[PDB]
Amino acid sequence: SNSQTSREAIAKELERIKESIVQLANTSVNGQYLFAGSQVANKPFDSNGNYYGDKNNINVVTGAGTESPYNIPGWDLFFKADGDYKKQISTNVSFTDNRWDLNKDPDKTKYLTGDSKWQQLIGQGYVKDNSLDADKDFEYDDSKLDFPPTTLYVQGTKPDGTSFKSAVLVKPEDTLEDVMENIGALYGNTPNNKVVEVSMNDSGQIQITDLKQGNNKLDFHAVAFTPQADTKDELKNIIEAANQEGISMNEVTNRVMQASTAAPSNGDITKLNNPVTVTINNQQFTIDLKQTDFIKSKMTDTDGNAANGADYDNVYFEKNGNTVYGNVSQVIKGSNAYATDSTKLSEVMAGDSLNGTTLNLKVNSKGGNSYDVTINLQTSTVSYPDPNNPGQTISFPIMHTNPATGNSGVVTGSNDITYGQINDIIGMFAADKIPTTTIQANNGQINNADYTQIQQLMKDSQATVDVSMDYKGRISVTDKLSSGTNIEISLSDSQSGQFPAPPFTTTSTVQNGPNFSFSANNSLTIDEPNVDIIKDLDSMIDAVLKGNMRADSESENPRNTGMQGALERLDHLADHVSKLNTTMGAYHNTIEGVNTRTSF
Amino acid sequence: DLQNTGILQDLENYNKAWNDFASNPNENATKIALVKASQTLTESVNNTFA
Amino acid sequence: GDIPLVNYDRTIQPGSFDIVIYDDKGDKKLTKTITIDVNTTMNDIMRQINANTDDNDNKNSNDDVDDHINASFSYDAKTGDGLFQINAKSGFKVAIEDKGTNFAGAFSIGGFFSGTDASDMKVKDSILNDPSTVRASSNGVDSGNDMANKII
Repeated sequence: SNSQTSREAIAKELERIKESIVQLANTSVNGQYLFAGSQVANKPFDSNGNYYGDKNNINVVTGAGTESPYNIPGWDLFFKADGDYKKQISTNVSFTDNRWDLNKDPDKTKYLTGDSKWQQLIGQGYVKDNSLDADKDFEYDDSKLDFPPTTLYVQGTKPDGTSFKSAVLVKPEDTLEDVMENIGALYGNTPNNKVVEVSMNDSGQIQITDLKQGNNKLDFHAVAFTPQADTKDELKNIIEAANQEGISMNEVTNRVMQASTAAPSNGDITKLNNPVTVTINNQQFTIDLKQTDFIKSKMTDTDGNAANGADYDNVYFEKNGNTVYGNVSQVIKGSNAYATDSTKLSEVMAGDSLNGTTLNLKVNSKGGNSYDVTINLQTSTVSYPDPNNPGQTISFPIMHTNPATGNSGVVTGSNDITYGQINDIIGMFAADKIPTTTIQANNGQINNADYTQIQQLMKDSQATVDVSMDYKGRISVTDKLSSGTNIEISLSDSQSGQFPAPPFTTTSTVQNGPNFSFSANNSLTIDEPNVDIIKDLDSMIDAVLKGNMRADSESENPRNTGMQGALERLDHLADHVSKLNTTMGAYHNTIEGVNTRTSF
Repeated sequence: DLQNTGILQDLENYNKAWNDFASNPNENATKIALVKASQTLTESVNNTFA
Repeated sequence: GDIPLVNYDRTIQPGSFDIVIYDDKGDKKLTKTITIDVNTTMNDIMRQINANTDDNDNKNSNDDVDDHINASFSYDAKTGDGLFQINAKSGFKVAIEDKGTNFAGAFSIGGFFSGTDASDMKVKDSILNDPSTVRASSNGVDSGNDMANKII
C-alpha cells in the first residue's frame, strides 16, 4: 500500500539515517577525528562532500625506530576498494512475448524464458497490422509460414580486460539455449570453465554477474536490428516471393541492411535505420527496419540526433555543476584504482607498437563552438585542417624534456607518450585566444621555442579548466572559471570503424584491434569494491521513491539503479564495514600487549 | 617467562590465529591478525638479539 | 661555495638526496635529485640545482620541477651588505629526500638552530613566536603527524 509519497516518508528516515552515517563519518574525539588519516583536526565529510583527511595513520613513536599506527583514514571506508566483489551488469530493457502486446495485456506482462521461441515476440513485430494469430501462425502450425533472422552487434569488456568487435545473427525460432551456447563461445564462458553467470532476474530483465573478484571495469552495450513488414498478409507473400525465387525469408534480411550502407544515405554504416524497398522474385516491396537498444533511454546523441542505437560512445561527458566526466572510467589493470599522468602508452596498449592506433575527439568548447580533432599517436601526430581551406593543415608531434640540458627537440617515441599529456591536451581546449602550431620532424628534431611558446600559453591556461580522474575513475573535467560548466566532450577510437569479418552469420564474427574506451552509453550497475555514498544511497532512494524494483529509462533518472540492486550492495557493505570494524581492535589489543610488557 | 615470554606467546596465539585461519581464510583479517602475531614474534626475536 | 663539502664538514659521506615537487602529497612527472661524494663542492651542487637538470628526458625541455623555481637579489651598498635569495614558488609544497648526505641541516640551511654551543646555541626565534611552525607534517600544510612522533 505504499503510495509514492508514502515511500518518501519511509525514505526520509533513511535520509536522516544517511546523515546519521555522515555525522558518524564526521565524528571526532574532541577534534581527534577518527577519519583524518594521521592529522587529528580534519573534519572528514559532509552530506554532499568528499573524504577530508590524510591517508597516513595516526601514529605514535615508541621505538628504536618504531611508529605505532592506530586508526584508519576515512577514504579507506568512504571510497575503499573492497576487492572481493564483482560487477552486476544488467539490461535496462525487459523482454516478453509480443504476439500479445501487453498494452492489450498490461496485466499479463510475461517475460521471456527458454520456452520463448524467437518467432513469438517478433510475431507482431513483423507487422503494423499487429493481428497475427498466436498459435495457428506460430505454434498450431496447420498454417505456419517461413521466417527470416535477426541481427545483433555486441561490445563488452572481457573479464580479463581484452577488447573485441563482433557481430552475429539470430535465427527465426531461437530460444534461450541458442543464446547461451553462443554466449559461452563469445565471452569464453566455456563449459570447461565459466567466467560470468547469466540469469533472468526478479524484474524480467537479463542480468549477468562476474566471477572475477574485484573486477570494476566490466561493461556492456548491444544493439539489434530487424526488418518489419506491414501486414500479416504481406508476410505469406514473401514465402512465395522468396521461395519460388529459390530463397527462404532469411536471404531477405541480408538484402535490406547491406543496401542501407551501400549508400549510407540509405542508412549509415552505424546509423542503419532506413526503411527500404527491395525486390523478391523481382516483385517490388517496401520494408521497415527495427532498432533495438539494450541501453535504451530518453536519448539524443552527441550529434543531437534522436540517438540511433549505434550511439554508444556517441554521448558526452556526464554533467554535474562545473564538472563533466565520462562515466566509463579508466581503471587500473589490478587494484582497479585509477590513472596517473606519467602512464605511457606502453603500459596501456595491446600491442608491441601502437600499430594502426588512432583516436578521435569531440569538444563543445567553453567558447560555445565545437572543436573536434583526430590524432594518430602511432606517429605521435595531432592534426587540424582549415574549414576555409583544409588543404592548409596544423602539424604537431608530441614532445618532452631532455636528459641534462636545453638541447631540445627530437619527437617523443610513440609508446612512451603519457596520460599527463592528455590532460595537457584538454588545457588547449581552454578559451578565447586559443593557439595553433606547425612543425617538421627533422629526424624528429623540431624547434623547442614553438614548444616553449606552447608551454607558456599552457602555463597561463592553468586557471581555465580542470581534468580529473575521479574516485570512480570516471574521465572527469571541471570548469574552473564556472560553477556550471559551459563545456561538453566526447571521444572515440578509429580502429573501430573497422569491423569484424563479413559476411556476418549466425556464428559469431569476432575481431580485435580497437585499443581504448571513452565516455559512452554504458551498462548499468551498482556494486563493486570501491564505495561511493552519493551514488549508492541517492540512486537507490530514487528507485524506492518511484517504486521501481530497479530502474526505468523513461523515468527522469534514466539510470535509476537500486531497490533490488540494494540487496547484494548490502551484502557487499556488511562485509566492507565488518572488515574495517575488526581491524581496529587488532591495534588496541596489540598495543595492550606492548604497553603491558613495557609497563612490567 | 614472567608472562611466558612474548615470542613463545606470539607463537602460541599466532598458532591460535592459524586454527582461526582454518575457520575462514576468506576472512582476510585471519591472515592479518595471524601475520601480526608473527610480526611480534619475529620483531621480538629481533629485539632480543639486539 | 669554493669549499668542498667534506672539507667544510667531516660528517659528509657518499650520499644522495632527491627532490619531489609537491602539493601537500606530491607527484612524479617533476622530480630532481642532487648527488654527493666525499670530494664534490657546493659549486657542483649549485650546478645540479641551478641548471636544466632535466627530469622528463626524451630529447626536449620544460615541463619539470623547474617550473616551480625562482631567484632574486636585494642589496644596498649604502649598507655594504644585502640579501641574495634562492627559492621555489610558495603556493607549491616541497619535500627533500636525503640518503646519508648530512650537510644542510647541520649548517642550518633551513635548520632548527642558530649558534653552535650552549654559549650561543639557540632555537630560531621565529619558532619561539609561532609553535604552529612546528607542524608535525613532512608532506604538506599539516598533513602529517610524523615529525611530532619522529622527534620522540
